[PDB]
Amino acid sequence: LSSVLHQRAKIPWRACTKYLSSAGILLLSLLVFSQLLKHMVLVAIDYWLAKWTDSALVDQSVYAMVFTLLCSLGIVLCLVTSVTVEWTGLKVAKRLHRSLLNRIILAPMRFFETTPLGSILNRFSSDCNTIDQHIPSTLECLSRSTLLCVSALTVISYVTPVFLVALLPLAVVCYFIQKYFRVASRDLQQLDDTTQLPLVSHFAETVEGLTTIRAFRYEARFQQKLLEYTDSNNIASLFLTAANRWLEVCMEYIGACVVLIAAATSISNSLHRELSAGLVGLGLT
Amino acid sequence: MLSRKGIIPEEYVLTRLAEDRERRARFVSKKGNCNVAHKNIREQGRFLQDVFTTLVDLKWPHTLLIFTMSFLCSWLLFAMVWWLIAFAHGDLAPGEGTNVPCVTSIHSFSSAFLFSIEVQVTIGFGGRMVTEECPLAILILIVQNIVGLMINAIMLGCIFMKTAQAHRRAETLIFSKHAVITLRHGRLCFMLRVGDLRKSMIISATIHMQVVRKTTSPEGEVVPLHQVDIPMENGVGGNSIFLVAPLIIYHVIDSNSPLYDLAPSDLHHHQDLEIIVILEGVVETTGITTQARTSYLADEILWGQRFVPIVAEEDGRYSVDYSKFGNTVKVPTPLCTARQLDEDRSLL
Amino acid sequence: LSRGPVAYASQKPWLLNATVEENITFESPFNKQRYKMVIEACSLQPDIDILPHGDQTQIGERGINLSGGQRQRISVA
Amino acid sequence: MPLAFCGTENHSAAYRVDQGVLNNGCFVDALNVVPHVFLLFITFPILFIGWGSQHSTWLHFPGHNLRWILTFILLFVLVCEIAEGILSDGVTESRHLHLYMPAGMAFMAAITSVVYYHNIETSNFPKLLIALLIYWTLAFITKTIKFVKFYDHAIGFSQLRFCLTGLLVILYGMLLLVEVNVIRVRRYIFFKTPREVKPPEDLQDLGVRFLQPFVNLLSKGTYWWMNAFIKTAHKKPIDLRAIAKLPIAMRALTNYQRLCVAFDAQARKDTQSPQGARAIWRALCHAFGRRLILSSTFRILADLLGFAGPLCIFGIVDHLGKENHVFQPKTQFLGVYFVSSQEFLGNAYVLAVLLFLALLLQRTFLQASYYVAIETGINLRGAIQTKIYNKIMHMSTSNLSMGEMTAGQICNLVAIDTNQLMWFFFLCPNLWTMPVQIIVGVILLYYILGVSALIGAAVIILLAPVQYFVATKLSQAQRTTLEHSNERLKQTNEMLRGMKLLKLYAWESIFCSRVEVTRRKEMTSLRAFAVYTSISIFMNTAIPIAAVLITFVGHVSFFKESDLSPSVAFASLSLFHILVTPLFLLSSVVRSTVKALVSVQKLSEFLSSAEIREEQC
Ligand SMILES: CCCCCCCCCCCCCCCCCC(=O)OC[C@H](COP(=O)(O)OC[C@H](N)C(=O)O)OC(=O)CCCCCCCCCCCCCCCCC
Repeated sequence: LSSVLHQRAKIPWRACTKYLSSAGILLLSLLVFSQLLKHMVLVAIDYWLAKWTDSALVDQSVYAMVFTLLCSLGIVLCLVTSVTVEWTGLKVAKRLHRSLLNRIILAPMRFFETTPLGSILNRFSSDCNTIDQHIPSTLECLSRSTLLCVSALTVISYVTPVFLVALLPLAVVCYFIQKYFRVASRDLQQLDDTTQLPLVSHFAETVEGLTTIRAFRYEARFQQKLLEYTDSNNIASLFLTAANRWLEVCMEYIGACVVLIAAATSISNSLHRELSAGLVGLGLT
Repeated sequence: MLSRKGIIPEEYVLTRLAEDRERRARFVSKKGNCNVAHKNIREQGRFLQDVFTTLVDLKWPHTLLIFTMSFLCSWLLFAMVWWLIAFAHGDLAPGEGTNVPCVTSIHSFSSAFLFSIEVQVTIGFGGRMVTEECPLAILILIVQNIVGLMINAIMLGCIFMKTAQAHRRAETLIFSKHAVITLRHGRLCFMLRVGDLRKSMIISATIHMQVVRKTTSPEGEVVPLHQVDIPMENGVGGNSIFLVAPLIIYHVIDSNSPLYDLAPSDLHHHQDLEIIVILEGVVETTGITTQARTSYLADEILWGQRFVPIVAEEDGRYSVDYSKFGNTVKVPTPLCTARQLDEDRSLL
Repeated sequence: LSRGPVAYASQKPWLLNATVEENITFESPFNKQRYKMVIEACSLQPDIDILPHGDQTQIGERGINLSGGQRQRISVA
Repeated sequence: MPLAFCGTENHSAAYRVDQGVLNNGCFVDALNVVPHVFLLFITFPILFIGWGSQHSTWLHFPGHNLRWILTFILLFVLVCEIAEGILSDGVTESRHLHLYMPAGMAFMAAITSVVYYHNIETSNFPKLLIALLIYWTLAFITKTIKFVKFYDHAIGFSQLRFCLTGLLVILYGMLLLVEVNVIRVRRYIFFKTPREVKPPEDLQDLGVRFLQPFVNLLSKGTYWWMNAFIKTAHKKPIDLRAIAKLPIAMRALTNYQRLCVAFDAQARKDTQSPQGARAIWRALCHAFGRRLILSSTFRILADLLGFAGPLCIFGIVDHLGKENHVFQPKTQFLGVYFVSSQEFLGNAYVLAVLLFLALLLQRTFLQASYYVAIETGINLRGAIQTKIYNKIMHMSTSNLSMGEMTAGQICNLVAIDTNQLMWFFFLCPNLWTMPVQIIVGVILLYYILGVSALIGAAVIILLAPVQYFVATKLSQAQRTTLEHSNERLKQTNEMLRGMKLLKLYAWESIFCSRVEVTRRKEMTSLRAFAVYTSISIFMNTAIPIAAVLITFVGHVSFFKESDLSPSVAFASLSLFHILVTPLFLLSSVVRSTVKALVSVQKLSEFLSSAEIREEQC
């Protein structure tokens, strides 16, 4: 299945690169640096907590000033990252809508004579509203999650290199689970939307034509049709939920195995090679 | 947290819709596999005989794994029990006690394991041996000999049945994926091609052709998969055939044959006409009778095509080109039905 | 042979958004000759000919636009 | 030095038979090995036939939940016993194999027992299950024997191994009862007539693929069957053929029938019921309380075990941060060391393993609760839609009763109101849990950090309602944006439908400029919306950091009660992370509850309208 095989792709280059280029030059650096700085400051706050509690069990004496400085810097960095994400999303929507409008200005007549207006209205309303409201938040949360994941793998590697050694099998399993889940999820989502739209359209038309439907005394036939549609929607939603749950469960086991490995290696290192306790606690957290 | 799947519709955003073989299955496959849902059948309880039969029928490496595990489990189990009994009688205790042990020279569990090996494999080194004054030892020795001997017997039986059966596990009778309908000797006739590949003569080669259609009776009866046998237009009308070189099994179409209403228009893919060709026979080398099922749907039939002759008269013997086996070339074959063709021939 | 099935077609015509053949047949066994006679009688030829797909277009609201007289004729058919 | 089975002390005099064998602790321990060895030997060939072979075959024995929950408890306590033994041999140099290996092979046997039961359940061959029945009672006998000897020599509940043995004795009994229950029901052994077993008729047809309701309880936990489906997704794209019809238990007709039963019951016994909003709530509760209760119980257990994570980290770190950091089990009885539980919990490795087990169970429980709640919501969506349509058929088209609520309004009701109801049932477990999770979190934080954690957690406690207010005014901004967006869409559709006419007019410039001006008008409200969602993200993702900073600074400077030991600090941090998550969903939960109340009001009002019913003959 060459067409199907081509269908299975992330499609980053075609659209994501366009988006990021339309973002600009200032705000790309601002967003990247703000995100990375905020999360590095968070990791630093945790590390400094570890060192302070280490020295608490008996260099300096009053760590609290440094702790407050890290907390304030982190708060400001989080604010900056949020504002930058919102600004980038708004500016992308602004500098995309006008471009699309001026492009539709210059369309030829045959384009309108062939393409159904449903497609243009779809790509002018649904996609526009999505990138108005749903793209910035999703991008922001994806960035936050992936960067926190990178931080929480790097730190535990820093605590115990044996975890870093053992990470490759688990990270491989994670990769495969993620790939397969995405492959199924895209399809399930599209299926859900498609199965959703007929149902509500059916409802509308059945409301606008009740007299005729009662006239034929064919009410039972439409009852069966509605039951069929509702089942076709419910089972698609059920499978979407079940696939989501499978992803969650498998990643949960992977995280639990990470917890076990980190704990075992950390305690082993902290018994004989005498690793600092605070670093152990930070890694386990 | 996350987007929480965005539980805030707040508006039914109207979006205009934009544009963006499997009907009929086959119960016999071209290879010969048979698939029919045997739904809703009272199930007979599977006795252990089913387990034993599955044991006989497994593959070779898997049989090796089964029997290695079986032997090792038997040895280890009885070693465990020997160790237990020697421990319960003070043999495993410190030496120099007056009490003579149940089994001589049982020091560790490993010793009992080697002793169990000696007993069941019938090796019996004899540095360690059973004595009297421990009747439980004799009882368990009897039990273990009986079990080990039954296990050896069953292993021998499995190996024997495997050597017997597996010689006849090769099915190399090849049909074609395409069959034709051509005029021979004036009359229209169906043709198919069959050959043998493993160079083993097939005794009593019988061929059966069967048309399966949902043919409702004129009186009114409804039949889902009616099957009618088809003659073979042999030289004697019998169904015995002899297969050395690939043949053409030409079932001549006459008034009796159900192909009397076939037309190339009726040759379209979505028709309820299915040909089953079955080659029964016994292979001389083994003697185990075998079948060779094959099916042909309408789309796998090619109207009005002859076959490439294959038997080349070489200088010493006859050559058979199996590469040119299933290749068909067109010919001038009319598309009239058998009845119209017969009436036209009679009027002429 | 409680009331039996009654045909009807209101003053304001009521349409699905599906194929034209489904739109007129309205979940009945498709009698080809009867359907052809009906559409010929209903003066549906101009619309199906001008329609991009013909007898398989997405008829009705939220589909391919039509005319009030054409819709009424489709309903009566 | 050879590795023994019992002590190498006193020239290995531990193997004596003084005063009968059963008075010797070593021998009774070994006796327990035998039944597990026997199962492992006898079954393993019969199982190995299972993984070699040359869809509709489904059934479930009368005891199928009880056996899996009991066997899970069994393997858990077996692992606990393994830990107890491994700790118990630290004193002597010898291996002292007898303290744990019996239980280890018992654990292996239990795993093989569940596998064997599964592979005898799939292919319905009940007689082969006999090979497990005796196993229980034999594994019962010796183990019970093992118990009573400890009682003779005055072991008592003081020692952990006594508790663990006396508990898995109860487990073995409670599943021997299960095996004999299977015998009693299906009557396969030594009975002339066995009762017929018929696979569930929904699965009797071979078409269904969503078999999740009926699989082994572990599979329903880990969704293992999904793998089969998931792999298929890669080879070929997904089409509606792949997803078969749902099981008969999930057809919208069945949910409608249950809802009708609830309505009939609430209208018969309660004569003075005009079938108003409260009646609708009563019917829904009576229809789905059993499943909502199942979900809520799972969620509460998941939260309780999720708490054990932070506490386990605290235990590990505190036991690890000892300047002496030397420990040894003290008490013993008859040449063998016993570990007291009150010292058993201290063992760092033990605590880590127990943490891992608790995390497995918590994550499985949480995901299962999500699934059950979502599935119940989906069935309720089906039932509510069918009920709405069924009321539509009986609706009357009078001008007052049909114009006041046009087709657009009622279709919007179907879409929005039913989805909101489904979401409220999605979140209903959380409205019984987030209170419990938050309360237990603040209590535990106080217990760990003295009087500073209460003062420091009020920051998140108060910052949640701030998030709620932000979300409310955010929704208002979204509504304004939606109004402007609908105006813009109407204008664009009008301009675009007559495209050729506009192109001939050469008037595209002015109409597109008007569209641009309207777009700017919308863009102002969109600016507001984006600003407020940025504030939402900032608050939600930085309130924890501020709360942690305040807590620690207040504890050290203000209270200055003691040092901030690393165990305490990291328990505080981890507990803060685990507690903050529900505090960020609580606002959405409350809003969903309010919207569900409003939606049910709308639905009842629409369900109490005109209806014309023909005479029935
Ligand atoms: C404290 C000791 C810690 C270590 C031991 C843990 C002990 C765990 C046992 C359970 C804890 C006690 C709470 C009781 C709840 C048990 C589950 C239970 O009873 O649910 C059963 C429900 C109901 O079935 P149904 O499919 O709706 O059909 C109804 C059926 N017709 C009927 O007759 O009613 O159906 C369901 O259950 C619905 C699916 C939910 C799936 C539940 C999964 C959890 C079970 C254990 C999973 C173990 C983790 C996975 C290990 C995998 C390792 C890789």
